Amino acid sequence: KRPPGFSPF
Repeated sequence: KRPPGFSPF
């Protein structure tokens, strides 16, 4: 769902 390169947590 979230975009590419999303940070952890």
